[PDB]
Amino acid sequence: EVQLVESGGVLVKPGGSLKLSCAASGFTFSDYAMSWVRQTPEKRLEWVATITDGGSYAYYTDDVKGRFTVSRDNARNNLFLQMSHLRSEDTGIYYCSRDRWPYYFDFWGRGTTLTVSSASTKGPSVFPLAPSSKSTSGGTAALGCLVKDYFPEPVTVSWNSGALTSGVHTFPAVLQSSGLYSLSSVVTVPSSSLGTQTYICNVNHKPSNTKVDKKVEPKSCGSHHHHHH
Amino acid sequence: DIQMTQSPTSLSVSVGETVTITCRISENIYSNLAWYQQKEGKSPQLLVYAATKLADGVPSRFSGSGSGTQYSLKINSLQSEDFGNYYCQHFWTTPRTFGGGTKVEIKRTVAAPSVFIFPPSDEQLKSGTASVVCLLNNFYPREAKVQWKVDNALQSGNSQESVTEQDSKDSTYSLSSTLTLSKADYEKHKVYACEVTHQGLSSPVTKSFNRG
Repeated sequence: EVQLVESGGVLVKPGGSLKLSCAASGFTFSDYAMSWVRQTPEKRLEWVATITDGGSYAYYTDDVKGRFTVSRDNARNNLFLQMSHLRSEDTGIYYCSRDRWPYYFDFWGRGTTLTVSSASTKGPSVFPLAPSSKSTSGGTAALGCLVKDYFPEPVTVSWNSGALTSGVHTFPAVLQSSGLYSLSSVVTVPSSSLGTQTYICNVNHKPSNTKVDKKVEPKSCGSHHHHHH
Repeated sequence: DIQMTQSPTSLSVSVGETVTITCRISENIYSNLAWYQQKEGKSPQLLVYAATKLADGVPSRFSGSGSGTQYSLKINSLQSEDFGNYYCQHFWTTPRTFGGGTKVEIKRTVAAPSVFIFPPSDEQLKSGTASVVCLLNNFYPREAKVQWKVDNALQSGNSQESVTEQDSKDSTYSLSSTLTLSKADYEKHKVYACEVTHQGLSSPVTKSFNRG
């Protein structure tokens, strides 16, 4: 199957540089023009640059002329976007695409997020949302991870290294008044098998290069040292 | 310059129904048009190109028509997986540009949320902060009110919430709300409660725990 997988996607100081990469597979790479299309702040799709199939010719949208260079390695099925003089308006999600040049874009990659900002990157802390009698009903239990205090977006969350996708809700993040992001990822599973299944949320904040894995299990409530207030 | 109007900007329509989305252009572009679906987070998908040509792997309930300055995308019987944003794109002159979008919502019957509360992890409390999470799962329509109550006192200013996009299988929404307190403020109250209102609920639903 066709596959376009971007890399890069970090914080950059205003005025700085960055190389985005795209690995292509599942078709004859050198047969196709290749493009970057970005999803701007507003949520509008905007073509950026296109390199013809041979890497000979390159085309750019006015706003990035003289600042960005698109190139390709036909020996390895790689597409690059070299960016210098980054400015705040360049912040967005950058999709590698297969370009039926002049015309339309018939395959797109997952996207990579470029945040232009003078803030520091910060990785998240990850906390369990343990299933308990407060998250159970109808034989079904909800559990999750709370992913707190990271910048910039995004964090990606998976469960059990990708082997669990059903019943998962990963919520849009909220911007805390610290300027740091927060989000939760939950899943609802059978109560029955909370003693046999192990559930691990996998948190990847690529902009900070931090991965965190966190087992989420039922927590036994009682304690020999305890009081009532 | 070359610009487009997409219309409607927003639609809400039931499964099995017929939806037309229209793209009107400022010049005649001689059928040099394409259509795309994008769901939140996820990457765009080509639907239709050259105004009338169905892209491969696209269900045949999609089709496109029109010419000159008037183009249309028609979904024959809408399916729950056809939620998201739809965009037109011209390729008449340079640059190729994109329309503003039509957001498509799947209308369905009412579903009450299931409500779940989570006390702070013991690991977080050791760091000095107490996040309390209230979860509203799989409801419709989107509108849902969360009220935080601490020792029966109406809270305000210490929570934030957010809604998912629409579910591609059941067309419901889910919502997560977090109440944030210092550890010290957390230890001075007993009852932490989440009070939920929705069109699908006659009386409100309260999930609560005692710190213990």
